[PDB]
Amino acid sequence: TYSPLPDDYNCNVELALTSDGRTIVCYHPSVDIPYEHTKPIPHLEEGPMIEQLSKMFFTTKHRWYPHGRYHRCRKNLNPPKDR
Amino acid sequence: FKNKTVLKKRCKDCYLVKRRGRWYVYCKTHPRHKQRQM
Amino acid sequence: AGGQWRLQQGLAANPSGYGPLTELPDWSYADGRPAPPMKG
Amino acid sequence: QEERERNNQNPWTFERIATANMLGIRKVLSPYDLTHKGKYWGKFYMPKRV
Amino acid sequence: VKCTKARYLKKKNMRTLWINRITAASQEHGLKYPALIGNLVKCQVELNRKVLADLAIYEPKTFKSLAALASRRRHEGFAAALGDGKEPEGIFSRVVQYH
Amino acid sequence: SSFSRAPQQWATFARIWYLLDGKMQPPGKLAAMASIRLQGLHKPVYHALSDCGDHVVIMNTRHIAFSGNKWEQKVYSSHTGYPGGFRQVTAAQLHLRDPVAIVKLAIYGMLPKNLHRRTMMERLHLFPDEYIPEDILKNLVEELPQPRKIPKRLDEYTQEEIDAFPRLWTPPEDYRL
Amino acid sequence: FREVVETQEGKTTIIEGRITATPKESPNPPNPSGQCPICRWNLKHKYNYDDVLLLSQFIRPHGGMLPRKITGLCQEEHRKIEECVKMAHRAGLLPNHRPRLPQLNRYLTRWAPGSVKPIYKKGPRWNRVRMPVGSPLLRDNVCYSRTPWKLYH
Amino acid sequence: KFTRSRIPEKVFQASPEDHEKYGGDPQNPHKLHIVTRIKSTRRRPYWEKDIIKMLGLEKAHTPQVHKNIPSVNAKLKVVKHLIRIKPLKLPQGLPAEENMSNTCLKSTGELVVQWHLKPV
Amino acid sequence: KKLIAEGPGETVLVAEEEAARVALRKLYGFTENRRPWNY
Amino acid sequence: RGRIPGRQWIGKHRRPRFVSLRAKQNMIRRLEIEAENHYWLSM
Amino acid sequence: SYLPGYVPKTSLSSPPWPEVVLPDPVEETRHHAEVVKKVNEMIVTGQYGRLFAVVHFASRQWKVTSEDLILIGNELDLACGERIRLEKVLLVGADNFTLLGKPLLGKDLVRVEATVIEKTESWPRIIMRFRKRKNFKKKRIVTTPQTVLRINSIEIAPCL
Ligand SMILES: [Mg+2]
Ligand SMILES: [Mg+2]
Ligand SMILES: [Zn+2]
Ligand SMILES: [Zn+2]
Repeated sequence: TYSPLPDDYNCNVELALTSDGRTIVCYHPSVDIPYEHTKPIPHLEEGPMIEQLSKMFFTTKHRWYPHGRYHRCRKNLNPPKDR
Repeated sequence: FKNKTVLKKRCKDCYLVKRRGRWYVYCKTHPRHKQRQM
Repeated sequence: AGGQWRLQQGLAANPSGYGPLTELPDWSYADGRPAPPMKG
Repeated sequence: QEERERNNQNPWTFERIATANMLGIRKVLSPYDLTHKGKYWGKFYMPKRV
Repeated sequence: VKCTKARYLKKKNMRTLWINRITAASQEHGLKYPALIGNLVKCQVELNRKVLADLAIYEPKTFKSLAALASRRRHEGFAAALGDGKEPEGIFSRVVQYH
Repeated sequence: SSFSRAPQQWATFARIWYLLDGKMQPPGKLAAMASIRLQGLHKPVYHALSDCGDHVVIMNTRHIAFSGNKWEQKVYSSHTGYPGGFRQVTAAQLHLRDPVAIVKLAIYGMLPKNLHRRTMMERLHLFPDEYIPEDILKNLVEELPQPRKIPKRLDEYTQEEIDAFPRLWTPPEDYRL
Repeated sequence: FREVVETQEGKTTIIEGRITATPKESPNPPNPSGQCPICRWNLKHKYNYDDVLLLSQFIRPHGGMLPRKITGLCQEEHRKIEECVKMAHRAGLLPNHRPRLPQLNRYLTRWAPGSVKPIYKKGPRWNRVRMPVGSPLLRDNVCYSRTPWKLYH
Repeated sequence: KFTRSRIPEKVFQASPEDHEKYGGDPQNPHKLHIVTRIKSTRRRPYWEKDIIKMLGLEKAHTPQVHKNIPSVNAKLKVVKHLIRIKPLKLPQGLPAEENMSNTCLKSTGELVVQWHLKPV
Repeated sequence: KKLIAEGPGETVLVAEEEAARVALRKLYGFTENRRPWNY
Repeated sequence: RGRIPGRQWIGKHRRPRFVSLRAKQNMIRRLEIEAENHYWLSM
Repeated sequence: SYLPGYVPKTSLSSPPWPEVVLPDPVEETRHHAEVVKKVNEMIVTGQYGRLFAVVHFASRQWKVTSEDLILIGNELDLACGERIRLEKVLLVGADNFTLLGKPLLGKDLVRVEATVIEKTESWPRIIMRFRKRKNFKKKRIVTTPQTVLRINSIEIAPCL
């Protein structure tokens, strides 16, 4: 009955060794979210605009100001995509 | 009144106590015997 | 980490020193032939 | 003093480390320190020291 | 010149960064990093901080097994702290002898 | 996984809203756990370049307590800029004027001194009382536990615990008390 | 114990003392051959201010601490628990014991708040004015964690 | 002033307490000292750094063998505080000519003649 | 009262259609954790 | 406030450095193995 | 009635962490073997999907899977297009289980095959060693050899 961690949020975990004791194996099927643990489904100018979207996105006003042409040209237009 | 690091009871009426963060010495019969800790 | 524990059993404090972690061959041919020894 | 140095639980004293020099401590030390072992530092005297 | 010695900074920065990652995933499961790797090397698994961190990224179910494996070794070690010998050794604390 | 590219990337680097009750907790320990959650160190995918920080909400910042006489000993000093503008205020006086203050400048030291500091600071939220607007109260995720246990008072200790606890000594009857 | 009352009659007054219920300890001392209670129950290094169950037994209803001669405690222990009750008194754990009549939370405070002065300037690391916590008396308590108690922050 | 420190020979006389601790029996004493360097050669006198070079321990964490005889003892005595010393002991007899290549060292100072590289 | 798929999303609609996509992959057996092509 | 006269590590007055249990634990390990050494190069 | 070492309930009476007890070893041995054999027949029946693997090679670890590229900062003396079987693996894991070693897995358990595809000279890494106000400066450009491997496929054996 003893368990090392609560097996109720991520996966039902159990460890196991071969009888010789040279390799360790694990069995961790993911938990099933019960139905009880769910819910039913159902202009302006620079000053006012930069602060209201900052209050909307929860960030500062600095990054929203426009940068110079020096940085706009240095931005890469064909960046490499992974996968 | 006078401050002094080490304290000494001059007479028997002198009594030393701890009050508001420092050692004081009071004497009702000889008020000049009062001595603060420094 | 664990260097004091490894030398307690007699193993190398650094596992890269000696033991099966390094002394075994690190690659072999797909047909099962033995690869030549490494320079190290 | 003589019973404290006899009954001290610390197995390490100035006598052992200085005479044997297990870390090259004779550089920082003096030759007079070999007889002025731990208690002394110039003119001072540390009776608490052992 | 700054490019040369920045490699050792790249090593130290990325190394310490992996410590923060594994320290983070351990705290999510209820452990700390110093006790974690101590159980790993005690249980004879030589997984460096790259894969140990990267394993927590993509399979937290696996890292949970590593944490569960690590936490069990702690209780085995504390059981050994009570009685060093004169007892059956821990099942996972058992070691492999090479020769 | 079997998740699409953009939705999976969105859920990974998404933000979450923590909640904390400051009743009988020290400002340091709640600041220690908060600061690491503000950069996103708790995320295994942490990287300082990627602003993967998460929001934090504190409650009952008025009902905080220090360990020691730091209500009196500790001093919070600042300088306006003018001559004589250097002033000092005890933690008690600073608490009477602003109960939100003690934590916000306490976390301010914990997190690093970068330009991401002020972004993470405003992301954090504070309230002296346990009354919250429905907007910021609805967008919650999880309430992490408190660092220290709160000791129980004599009126709180039930009788069966006192009976289980054994009396230790015999008082002589000849005593006024 | 005994309760004394001074009664009010017209042109007269009476003073009288009556005996009350005398509590006692359990009939099974775990550790005999103990002169003090901490030795009789093995609470020499395993107590604090928070476990107020025994602290309430060594105080008066107004909040006054009992004497050593009648309680029968050691000198080192008598000064220890009188400190611990003072930690509990300032922490507010015993609100029913407000002494006699006609703002902020607080805990782990050695000295009194009113007498203690602020530190307008803290020195460098080698002369830092670190604040106190607890006391040097309860340092002898067993520490379950490996690191020791940090009495001065 | 600082000079070469002569050590009393009485210090290097094992008592019965030391014998039971390290398990080194006085009779049948070992022959060879496994030597390894830990402390840096720098910030040491000229006589301390060249001796360890004369011993051939400029490299740290490099086990190197010396004799257990009074002549070489004087050498690594004056620079004893720069190195570790561990005795040589083996169950499998001296290394035979056929097993010259398949040798292997251990952290316990052992030198196994045979090394087949897999567990029991 | 038994689950098949779970899907994140920006809104409830995006999460709903994403969860519908998640089920379609495993129903047809095109999960990202499926057997790669042998050779 | 809190300055010191001249250089931090020399002279009549310098910064008073103090010890930590880490450095204590480090150096006792170096001389106790040297006591293990002292036993072995004897006999 | 009370043990001599017994103490009443306080904060420091017992440690802060909760007391625990490990299971008995005999049923654990039957639990160790039972959970292994159901995983053994699981892989024989083929319930698993992908299988990733960790590898010790060239003095450093990598997390790898099938159909994935990998680079090494040296030459192995292998002709392009040749296959190789890697010996060392720290662990391999599927969607619902993991196979960890002590430290590595057995030879017969796994068969990790990888093909060599490509070999570059590394891009020119420049180094400059400089010291101030003493006219000490120098240049050097290195092009270290690199080789690109790819793990074609990984499989596991029923032996366990
Ligand atoms: Mg490093
Ligand atoms: Mg200066
Ligand atoms: Zn007077
Ligand atoms: Zn006692």
